[PDB]
Amino acid sequence: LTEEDGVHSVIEENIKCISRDYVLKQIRSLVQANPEVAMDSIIHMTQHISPTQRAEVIRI
Amino acid sequence: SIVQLVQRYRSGIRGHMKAVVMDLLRQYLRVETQFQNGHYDKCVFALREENKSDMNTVLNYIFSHAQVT
Repeated sequence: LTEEDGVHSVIEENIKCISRDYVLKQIRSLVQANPEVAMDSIIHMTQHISPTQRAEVIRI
Repeated sequence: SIVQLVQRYRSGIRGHMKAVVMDLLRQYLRVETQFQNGHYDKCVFALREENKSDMNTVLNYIFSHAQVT
């Protein structure tokens, strides 16, 4: 509690990880109700490391 | 025993496969940071004094740092 913006413990990484993990499942979950959004989402979804990321889908 | 099953595996194979190798590297590190902090001779007396009471553990200590290079 006391050291704000300090060094985090092992579980602290985990707690962010569940939070990070949980957001990730939602997009996966979100497409399940509405899979048509998947494809169009990709152009928008790719804005990160985009050329490598487009390549990975082609390999698979 | 069950919380220990998850303790092998709570952060997945992945945090742990990190953690374990991460620990042993820090094991090397702790030993070898006290080992060299100035020069070998004066420092070995600082090594001598952290665990004065017993010396069986010391033999592995002295033995470990011989092949640093």
